Amino acid sequence: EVKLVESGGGLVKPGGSLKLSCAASGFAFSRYDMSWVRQTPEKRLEWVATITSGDNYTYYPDSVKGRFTISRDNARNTLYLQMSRLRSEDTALYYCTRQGLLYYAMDYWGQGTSVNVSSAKTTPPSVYPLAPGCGDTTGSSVTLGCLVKGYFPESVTVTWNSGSLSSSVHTFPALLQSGLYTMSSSVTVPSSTWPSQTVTCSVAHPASSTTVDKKLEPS
Amino acid sequence: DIQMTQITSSLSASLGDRVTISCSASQGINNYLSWYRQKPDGTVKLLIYYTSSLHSGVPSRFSGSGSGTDYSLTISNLEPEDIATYFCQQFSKLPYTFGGGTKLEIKRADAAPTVSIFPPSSEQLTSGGASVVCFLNNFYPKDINVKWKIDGSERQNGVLNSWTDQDSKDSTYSMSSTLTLTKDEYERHNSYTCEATHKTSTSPIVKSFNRN
Amino acid sequence: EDGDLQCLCVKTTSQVRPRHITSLEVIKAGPHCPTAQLIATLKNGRKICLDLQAPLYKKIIKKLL
Repeated sequence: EVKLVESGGGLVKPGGSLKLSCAASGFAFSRYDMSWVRQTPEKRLEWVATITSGDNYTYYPDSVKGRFTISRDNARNTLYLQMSRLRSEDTALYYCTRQGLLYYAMDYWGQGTSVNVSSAKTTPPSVYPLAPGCGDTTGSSVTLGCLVKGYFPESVTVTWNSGSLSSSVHTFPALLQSGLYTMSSSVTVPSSTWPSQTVTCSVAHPASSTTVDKKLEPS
Repeated sequence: DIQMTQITSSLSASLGDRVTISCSASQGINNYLSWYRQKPDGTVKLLIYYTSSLHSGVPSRFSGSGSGTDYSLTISNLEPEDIATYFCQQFSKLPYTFGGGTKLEIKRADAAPTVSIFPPSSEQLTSGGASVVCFLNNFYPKDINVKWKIDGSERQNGVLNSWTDQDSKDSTYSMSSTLTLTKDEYERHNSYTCEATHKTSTSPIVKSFNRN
Repeated sequence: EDGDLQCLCVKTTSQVRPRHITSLEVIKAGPHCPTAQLIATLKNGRKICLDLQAPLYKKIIKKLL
């Protein structure tokens, strides 16, 4: 295999610095043009840097000129991307890649080291239970849930009844509102078996070292 | 800069089908296009280079084509390893630009959403906030629309909508509509309604509650 | 189309007498020429571009790369 391990990715405060690394293995690294590409949270791909294998030049796009500084070390078989004066926009997943040879597309890409970039400090989640209020429509199935407000960094993993009622469950992607993350999770069960049975949502957020259980009480 | 336009954000195709996935370019590239595939989780891997030459270790069903500004990747007899996003790059000149990406999802017989509405919990009202939540679960296709109505007149102000990936289990999408409100102005109104327009019926499906 | 720089070898031939070729330069793919090329330089002095689609190509991939 041609392999590209990447590292150095992490959380950084706006206007900060960080140095990404990309370890190469499975080819003559010195005789290959190397590049960096990033995937925005939005999702899209974005070219970031390239460097000529005849040691020569570096090429960047307008969006990051002068701030970013690609560089290699053929001795180590390692490619660095020296970032500085980071921004909100630079929040993305950064892949190192291999151009080259006959047709100059990126033929091999690494796993991808991540670069979350924000000013927010770690915060455990508020957890609020979601149960149907008042109107007794009941019906033959019933859906419940758990709202998880005001947390950071995104990483929360909501599970139900120790994954007992795990089919008929929908965990939604976390949107970012007011500098902090917000997500929810719904779960559906037979109408009969709820009010009687214990139904607990367990919200683990290992970033803040927390786990918040919550039983769902009727109304 | 070359604007690389991949027109279909996502597209529906039943397993074992033939799929065409188009990528148009702002200016003439000299069939110096590429194709990439990104497994929902995994790395991305080079599929086609030039315009049609396949990378090593790529199945035979993948075949690229095109000339000038228009290009296509095409996959005969689709296999479930191919449910993924696909990207076209060009490398004719700097700066290297990619496509928007085309997500590949599996067609099922469109089903309507089971809509549930929830008032903000007492635990949160103590905190001094009020989030009205509306789940719209197990439907198809992804194309869905939501109206929030306080006392009969709509509001698009504190809304936030989060959609799921296509359920690996049963090929149905589900979404979550959160109406974040200041807890005082939550109590200045009584009727909270959450409408949902979908392909499966003409007039919308409505779930609501009052404060009493 | 605002003409950027181009490849030296935009078009090629497989058709040439190897008896004529005194030398052979190969250059990689680059940002200023997407396809790689190779330049056969003849006895009389001309240089020519030879096809990488033909099996003159398996002596490239290995050769430089």
